Amino acid sequence: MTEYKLVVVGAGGVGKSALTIQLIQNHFVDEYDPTIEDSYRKQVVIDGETCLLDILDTAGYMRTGEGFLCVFAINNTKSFEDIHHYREQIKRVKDSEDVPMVLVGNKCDLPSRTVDTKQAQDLARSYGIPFIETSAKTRQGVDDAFYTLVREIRKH
Ligand SMILES: Nc1nc2c(ncn2[C@@H]2O[C@H](COP(=O)(O)OP(=O)(O)O)[C@@H](O)[C@H]2O)c(=O)[nH]1
Ligand SMILES: [Ca+2]
Ligand code: NA
Repeated sequence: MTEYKLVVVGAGGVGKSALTIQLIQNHFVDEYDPTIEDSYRKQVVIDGETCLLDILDTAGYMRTGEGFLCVFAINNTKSFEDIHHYREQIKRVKDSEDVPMVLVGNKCDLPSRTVDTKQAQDLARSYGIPFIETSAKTRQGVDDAFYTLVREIRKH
């Protein structure tokens, strides 16, 4: 089956690990060593196509990434501001302005939202990529986030 090399990036504490573990292990991790950077495998069916996801969970194989999740936390304006810095890195590492990518706004279950949906959507539109609100806690949008990225790779 087709192997998709996915990579999760973003500021520290946005939920990169929590999203990866929730997708794969199907549980919400209370805490994850911020210094652990490793890849995790996951067999999955997307639109009737079975495939293996090789998900590199980065910590603050990178270059071989076929698709990237740019994650920020909706209760963290700084992490949202950091997004551009991460997208530009991916552009340079892949030597391409058109890399498969999705903007993820995590922790959408928290009431202390400081980054509006409209604000995040506009940024996604400026990048020409999909935007997806997620919660590693409740599982909202988690599958959709990774699956949409696979779909973006298929287009490319
Ligand atoms: N409420 C809430 N907390 C989250 C969510 N995702 C991650 N966290 C918390 O944020 C902290 C750091 O998450 P982590 O996965 O390590 O983010 P990372 O540093 O980018 O890998 C942990 O204490 C998690 O419990 C979420 O969707 N909702
Ligand atoms: Ca982590
Ligand atoms: Na790293």
